[PDB]
Amino acid sequence: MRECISIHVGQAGVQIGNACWELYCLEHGIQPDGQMPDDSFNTFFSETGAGKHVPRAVFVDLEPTVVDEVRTGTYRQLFHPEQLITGKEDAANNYARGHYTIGKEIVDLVLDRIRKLADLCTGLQGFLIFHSFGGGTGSGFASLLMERLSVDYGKKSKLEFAIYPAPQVSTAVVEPYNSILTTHTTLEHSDCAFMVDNEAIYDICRRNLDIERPTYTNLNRLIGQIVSSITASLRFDGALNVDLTEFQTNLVPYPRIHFPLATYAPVISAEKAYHEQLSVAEITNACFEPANQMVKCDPRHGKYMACCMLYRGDVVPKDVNAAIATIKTKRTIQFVDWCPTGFKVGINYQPPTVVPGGDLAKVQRAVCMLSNTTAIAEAWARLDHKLDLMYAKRAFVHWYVGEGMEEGEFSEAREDLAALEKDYEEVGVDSV
Amino acid sequence: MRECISIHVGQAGVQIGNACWELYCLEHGIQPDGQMPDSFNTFFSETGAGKHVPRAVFVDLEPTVVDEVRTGTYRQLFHPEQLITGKEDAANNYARGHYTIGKEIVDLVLDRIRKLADLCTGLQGFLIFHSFGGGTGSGFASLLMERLSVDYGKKSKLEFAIYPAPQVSTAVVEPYNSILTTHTTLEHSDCAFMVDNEAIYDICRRNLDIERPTYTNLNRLIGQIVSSITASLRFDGALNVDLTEFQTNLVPYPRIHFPLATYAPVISAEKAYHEQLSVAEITNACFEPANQMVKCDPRHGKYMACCMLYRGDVVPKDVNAAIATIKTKRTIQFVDWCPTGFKVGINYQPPTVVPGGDLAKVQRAVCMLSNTTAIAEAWARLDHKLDLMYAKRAFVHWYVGEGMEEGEFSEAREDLAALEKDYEEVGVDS
Amino acid sequence: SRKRIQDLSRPKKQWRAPDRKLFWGNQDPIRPVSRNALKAQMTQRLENLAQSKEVS
Amino acid sequence: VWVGTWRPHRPRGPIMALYSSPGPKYLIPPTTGFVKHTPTKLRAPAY
Amino acid sequence: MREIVHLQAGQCGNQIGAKFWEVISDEHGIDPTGTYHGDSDLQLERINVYYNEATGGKYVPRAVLVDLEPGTMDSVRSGPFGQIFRPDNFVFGQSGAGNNWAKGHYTEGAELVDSVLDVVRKEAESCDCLQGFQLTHSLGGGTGSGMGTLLISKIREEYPDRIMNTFSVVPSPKVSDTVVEPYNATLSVHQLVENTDETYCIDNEALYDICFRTLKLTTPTYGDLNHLVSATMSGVTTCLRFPGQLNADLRKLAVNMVPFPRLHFFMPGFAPLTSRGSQQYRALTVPELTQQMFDAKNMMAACDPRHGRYLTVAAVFRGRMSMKEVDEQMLNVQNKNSSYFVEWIPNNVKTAVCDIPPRGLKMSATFIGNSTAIQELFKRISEQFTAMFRRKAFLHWYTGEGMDEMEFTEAESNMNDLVSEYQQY
Amino acid sequence: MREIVHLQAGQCGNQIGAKFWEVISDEHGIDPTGTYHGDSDLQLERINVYYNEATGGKYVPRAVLVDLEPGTMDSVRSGPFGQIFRPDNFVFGQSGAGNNWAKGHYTEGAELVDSVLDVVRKEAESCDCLQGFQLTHSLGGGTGSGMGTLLISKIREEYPDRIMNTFSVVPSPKVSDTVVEPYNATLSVHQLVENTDETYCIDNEALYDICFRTLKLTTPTYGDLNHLVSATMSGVTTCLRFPGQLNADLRKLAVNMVPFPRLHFFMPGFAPLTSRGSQQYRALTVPELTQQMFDAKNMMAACDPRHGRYLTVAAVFRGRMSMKEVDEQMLNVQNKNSSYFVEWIPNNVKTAVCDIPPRGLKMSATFIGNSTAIQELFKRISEQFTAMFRRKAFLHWYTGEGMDEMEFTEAESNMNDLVSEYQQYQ
Ligand SMILES: Nc1nc2c(ncn2[C@@H]2O[C@H](COP(=O)(O)OP(=O)(O)OP(=O)(O)O)[C@@H](O)[C@H]2O)c(=O)[nH]1
Ligand SMILES: Nc1nc2c(ncn2[C@@H]2O[C@H](COP(=O)(O)OP(=O)(O)OP(=O)(O)O)[C@@H](O)[C@H]2O)c(=O)[nH]1
Ligand SMILES: Nc1nc2c(ncn2[C@@H]2O[C@H](COP(=O)(O)OP(=O)(O)O)[C@@H](O)[C@H]2O)c(=O)[nH]1
Ligand SMILES: Nc1nc2c(ncn2[C@@H]2O[C@H](COP(=O)(O)OP(=O)(O)O)[C@@H](O)[C@H]2O)c(=O)[nH]1
Ligand SMILES: [Mg+2]
Ligand SMILES: [Mg+2]
Repeated sequence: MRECISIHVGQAGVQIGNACWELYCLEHGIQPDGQMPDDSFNTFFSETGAGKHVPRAVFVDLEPTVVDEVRTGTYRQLFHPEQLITGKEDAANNYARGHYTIGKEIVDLVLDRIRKLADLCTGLQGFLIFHSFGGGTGSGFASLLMERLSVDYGKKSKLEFAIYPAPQVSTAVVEPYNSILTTHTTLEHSDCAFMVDNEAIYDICRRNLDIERPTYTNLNRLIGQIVSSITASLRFDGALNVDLTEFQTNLVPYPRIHFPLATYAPVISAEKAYHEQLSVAEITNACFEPANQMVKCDPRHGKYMACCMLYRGDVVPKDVNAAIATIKTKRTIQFVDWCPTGFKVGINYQPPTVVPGGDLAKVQRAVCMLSNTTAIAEAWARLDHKLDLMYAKRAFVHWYVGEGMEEGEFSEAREDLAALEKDYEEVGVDSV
Repeated sequence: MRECISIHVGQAGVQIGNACWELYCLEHGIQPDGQMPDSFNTFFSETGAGKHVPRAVFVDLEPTVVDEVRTGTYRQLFHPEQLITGKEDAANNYARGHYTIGKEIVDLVLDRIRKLADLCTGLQGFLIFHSFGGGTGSGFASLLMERLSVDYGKKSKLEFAIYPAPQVSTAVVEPYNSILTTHTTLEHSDCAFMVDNEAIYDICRRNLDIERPTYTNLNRLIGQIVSSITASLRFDGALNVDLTEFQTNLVPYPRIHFPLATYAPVISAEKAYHEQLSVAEITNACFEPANQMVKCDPRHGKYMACCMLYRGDVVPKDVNAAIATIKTKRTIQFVDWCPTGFKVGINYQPPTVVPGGDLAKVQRAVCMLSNTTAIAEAWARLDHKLDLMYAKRAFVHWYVGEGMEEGEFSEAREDLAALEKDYEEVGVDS
Repeated sequence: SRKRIQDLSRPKKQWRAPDRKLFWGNQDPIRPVSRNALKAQMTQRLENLAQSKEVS
Repeated sequence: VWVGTWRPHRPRGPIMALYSSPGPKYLIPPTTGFVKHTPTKLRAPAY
Repeated sequence: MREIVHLQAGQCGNQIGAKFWEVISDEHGIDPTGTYHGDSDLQLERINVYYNEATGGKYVPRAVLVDLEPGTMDSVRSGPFGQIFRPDNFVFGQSGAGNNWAKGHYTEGAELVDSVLDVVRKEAESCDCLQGFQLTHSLGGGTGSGMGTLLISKIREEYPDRIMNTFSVVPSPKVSDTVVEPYNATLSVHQLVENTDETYCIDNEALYDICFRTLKLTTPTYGDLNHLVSATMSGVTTCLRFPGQLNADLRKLAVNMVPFPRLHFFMPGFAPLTSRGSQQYRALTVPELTQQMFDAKNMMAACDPRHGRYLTVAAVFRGRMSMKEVDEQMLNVQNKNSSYFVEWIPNNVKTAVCDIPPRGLKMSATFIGNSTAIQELFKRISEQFTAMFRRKAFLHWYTGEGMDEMEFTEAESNMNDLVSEYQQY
Repeated sequence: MREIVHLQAGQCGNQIGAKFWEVISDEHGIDPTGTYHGDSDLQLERINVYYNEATGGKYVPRAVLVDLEPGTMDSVRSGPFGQIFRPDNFVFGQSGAGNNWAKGHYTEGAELVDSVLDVVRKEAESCDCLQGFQLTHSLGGGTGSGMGTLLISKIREEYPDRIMNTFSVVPSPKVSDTVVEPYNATLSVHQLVENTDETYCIDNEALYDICFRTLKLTTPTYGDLNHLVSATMSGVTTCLRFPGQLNADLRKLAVNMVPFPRLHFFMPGFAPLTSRGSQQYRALTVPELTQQMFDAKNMMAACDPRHGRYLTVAAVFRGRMSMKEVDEQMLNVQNKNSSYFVEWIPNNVKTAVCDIPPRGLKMSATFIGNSTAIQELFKRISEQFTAMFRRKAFLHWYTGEGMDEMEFTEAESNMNDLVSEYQQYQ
């Protein structure tokens, strides 16, 4: 009826899933070791006749070094032993190897696990791809799995929660090669792509939250929390329910323009909101800050075209439109002329949970703002600049063509990204 | 529904706000922790548990004052975001105050001001606490209120700033930079009170029996007048006056907007168990030449518009006789173009006393607000003291080395001469 | 000296443009349509933004 | 609006309640690196 | 003996009909168990209009519960008055349409219609005579605006003469709730004009203004908002269920109200609306009811009476009053502000007086109006549609599931003709 | 059945008219809750001249409580008679008034005037027969002086034949609690001269002199000032409520009082005033009121009546007195002061004898006088105006908010015309 399948792959995806299933077990009465000490757990969990609940996700990786700790640690009691797919050799920051030579082979088990996970669920709703844009297993293997899922399942919805290279913070050097070369594959066979990066989450954890020296667990728990409200209405009753398939006909005006942002406003420490009243009119007004975004873009130079607000917990349905109307009256948030309506509202009846002892503060309100803007077009200009400076002398092409395929796909990047850059300019031109 | 926003810029404003935000805590009933053991809304918002939020922002570029405030007994009262520190001092420079280091931190203090103004419904004005001498209170507050004007518009701004005292000072460049401070005042400010330091010393030497006065007594005596301004805003009374007409009934012309301040019954606690003051002489206790908070003699100019806010057990019968006998004498002189002269304000709350303090428990207490033509001399001497330094181009190299120009000084001298001409022209009779 | 009196009598200069006065219970929008996207806009040649079918 | 003999009276000047706080408009400097840091973080050393 | 069958589709229609079946079970005295617990007779001799019988004194409502998203089924089933509905009319889809008209009408919404027409026909074949078709939905949703229009097209193509009633909510002018509101709003009700004969436009910002500045509620929720609509819903069909001195049924609320088959758009109302802080300071009389009936503060639509000119007015009164002060007050309404009424119709009001006022109050009224200011709403909807249409802004979700470019142009042409013919009169 | 609608604008107006309902509800024996607990039955017959009805026998007055600041509704609702009004009859604002003309007339007040005519038409259309409108305000501020003067224009054109009973507190020659009083007086009584039909000019200075000198208060509070005004306030409309040997309604106190449409400014009063310790010393007789009635030291306006003549004189006698006396003494005072009455009007005095006096007194009186001596008040207001206009003292504060220069000139011209007509017929 209302089940969904989320695919975790790479390292960023598997660590995000490691943090996310903590929250998924905490929302319901499911213990971390599977059992319980009600039909709202069918979206993420299946039921076995002995009381064991089995998750509906997959953990696939070409290295064993990060799936071993799941297979040996706190959560080896939860996940399916054959869904814990491990590889042999790393893709090693290479699109070509993990797309053509080693990533081509192991999908005969990945797709089989996806099939057996899909034969339990009756009303399947969509796919949540959890990977990263700048690796070999994240950007090459998940891309090929997305090709195969698109050519097999047809018109099922596909969503991407992926790690985007920050303008300054970047741990690898082959990022623009296997990041842009994924975008030939994404926008043809995708419906939305909720990008995040790592610098903006550092800024949020540092300034809004007050944690110093943050490990990856803080970022991954924030990611799990913002994707916890994207499927809030699929499992929890609410006054204004917004299911999964009506996200795309609200966020996507054009099939090319399906690259939205993401924002979770009530992210704050325990001893900061204790000196605060957290009214509705000052939470959704904080979703529109440039300092609250999970991707480094400036919405002051961007032009909003679609929006969605997915409220949680004790939200009065009256102050929501009173908070939207004052936004409409202010001139700091400008829309395009061909969208005179703008907004979309969803209200739920469940407060956001907090991990016990975690950095987040307990509240009974939660706002997730999803919107696509023309300011994302600058996030592609910098990667195009990087590829133009790096491919000009054929920097790292020998590691790519050494798997057996030509460099023509690198030459296919410039016309495709030039079209994606100039049509974004075209759809934001005023009426003249 | 009667909100006021308080900004404390520089040390000379934060050190006064320290006294003000304990006086306001005692006036209502909030232990400095912030919790409680319905008219407090004009300085406090609420939480679910019950703490109260001071609607004030504490900003300076030196982290010393806010750091010792954070370690004190106000850590629970305040939010860690109104306590905005800085890395490096404004270094006694009008240039450095708002151009290199002070240019950037505006985008954080204004964002916090914006978050403060959204939680209130009846915001009226701005309570900026600064000084005319240094660089943080004179340069940063300059540009800050300058773009407050483009941020809000007709919402009034009330600075409570101190003056260079006419024969004592601490900094040497005080007249060199105080003139440059007022280049933003007469177009982005409507009423800025002038309360210097030397006259408070004379007041606490004569009217009080106290010896070796510290800055604390001056801050408390200023904060008493500041709290008496918002007396009718918080409480009930016969003649309720707020900030909106305070803009109008006190200021005749847009440039002529620098009035005085005077608190009459500052009588020692040791002399308080014998005498009980009355209205007919507490009105004369405001107009004495030795009872005021700026070292300027009032005979040097004719009065323009007076405003007295009587607080406590005051009946409006005898304030009439007080103004009537004020009009009769000769030393108190008004202008010919103001037959009406005055403005009467009456409240129902006597002033609060502070434990371990200096002031006494009096019944009636009048706060006097007035602008006079005598302050033209208080600008004329600061002008001449800048002219003596500028004749040899004394400290110019410490200002043009940061981003200002001599071409800015060439547009800077003549406006204060124009202001002297304005005061001289408005002082004459027709 | 009278011209100086006229000079002080000039009131002031404003900075914030006043916000828009809105009326409720009417069928008017908050942000007006610019009337050039109404019936003056024309589509472009590369506006091939149609529905992407299944695979073939 | 005037679709008869009745019309609404028009105020001649702006209302003081219109002059409200502008929303999200200020960019607040980042907290990563050296090119632009807030003076509220203890900065990390460059080398 | 004289029945009305109720239908609802979508979250909006379902959660309005839930409050409807609460309030009209309360007027007739039916507990959520399903027995009879009223303490009169006049609420029991005409109960078959909205209910059926069962063994042991079980009163089963006559409603049809449909939605392509089954999420609201569990909410209305596990609500307060959710255990009276029979478990066979609960037909649901598995894949929600989700604010797309094509999924609600053509390719998925039409596949569940063969299951809902069976239940509608089975309900309509157990009544002595049919008079109305009551539909509640949303005008710019996906399943409410998609398959409700298909359902009423099928009903009108099979039952030709029976009057049908939509109680639908329309998109608000100030705040927007969906980006595809103009597309569904324009393209679904250009099959409302050529099919229906009595429709009721309800806004949501006007209901909020009623709850805030008239009822004076600090926390007005949706459960307290659909009761306000359900009051007018129950008040329109009052003379069918209770006796009175001037009895008007729904058919006589059509000839006196609809002069032309296109101009049939009505804005509902409910008179005795006041806060409990001034309930005792007023006296519940006919003059204040007829004063507040023709006020902008007691209407469910954001169209002022100023913008146009009233064509027909209906006003159903309940309680024990006399009729000449009622008729005299209607005359003073017509004569005082005669610039807001049409000259070419002499009498512009229709009055009906019942005998049983609702519980609690001693009298009540229900206001239904026809005016040439509803065209201002369609002007705004056509404005938004033409702004979003020519850039092909959201036609991607339409043209890939059996659409055409020219169909939108036909809908906009019909809307322009409707606004022109409203202006002409 | 003959109804009067009450309006109060500004906190001064709301204070002077809030106590006005205390002397009426106690006159009709109405609880502060609203119920009836009196002893007589004559005071209940004509109670639909000021009040309305409610189920269960509660009585709610008609009133349009109007202000620009919400700082009054926490006080007048919490006063002695706060529970008697109607919550839907309250009209408020958000921003401050500022005591200026622009925020009562053009910018803030012009927003609020559409929502005050809603409740004016709420009350004025639920009555049987309407006489006119009752309004309390001042002449030296921004709310009552400006916005109420806008409100008389927004009411007058809707009801062209009814009467406008305004009640003005005029700035005093020696005491002023506002610095922009001459501006707000000239701008008000420029337009007040051609809409309302009778204005009762009241000075705080003369009324304070009455309180200090006649009935011997040492400490006069504002409530004891408003009570003395409210006695006259309720003394004018006493023929609408109680029987009398010589009835004279509000319209009869409008025809006989003005000889020309623009000379309609009245000096009020109240005769039987005595000290606290001398109430039970003797019975009050009719020859000892006219001496208290026709003296300069009883007048509520600071203009000395002996600096001019009297055009039309009123005497609303309340109590059980004879009629030969209350005409013989009027003849005697007409013959006694010939130079204080005009020559071309033969009878200069109107008498109206009611029956019911207020509670606490077995007899009472009320004086309304239209004398030429009030031209002294306009002259000093004009001179105080031109003192601030030869040099444009506060024109900075008006001209920046829609005001323009020469309407002050034409308002001063209008004052000069009013002075010349008031002197010309003397
Ligand atoms: N925020 C966040 N980012 C992560 C995390 N783990 C990995 N990343 C990001 O992933 C990027 C590396 O790309 P990956 O896709 O993980 O590379 P891979 O999966 O190891 O595949 P290969 O590079 O071929 O070995 C880094 O730049 C990180 O920014 C995580 O736990 N949290
Ligand atoms: N009343 C009072 N005055 C003070 C206090 N501290 C300093 N002052 C006065 O302020 C003057 C110094 O100029 P300021 O504007 O305060 O200097 P600043 O605020 O530290 O700004 P910078 O020097 O640039 O850091 C001195 O002449 C003192 O008279 C105080 O705590 N209370
Ligand atoms: N005013 C009001 N509107 C409602 C209520 N419930 C739902 N809505 C409206 O209904 C619309 C959603 O329609 P929906 O039921 O989702 O259409 P569907 O997807 O085809 O079933 C939204 O635009 C809301 O404005 C309610 O209780 N009051
Ligand atoms: N006599 C008298 N005068 C009053 C009373 N209350 C206020 N005033 C006068 O009202 C004047 C101020 O008018 P104000 O209320 O500020 O005008 P507004 O604010 O525009 O309504 C002062 O000069 C006072 O003398 C009162 O109870 N009695
Ligand atoms: Mg890897
Ligand atoms: Mg300093």
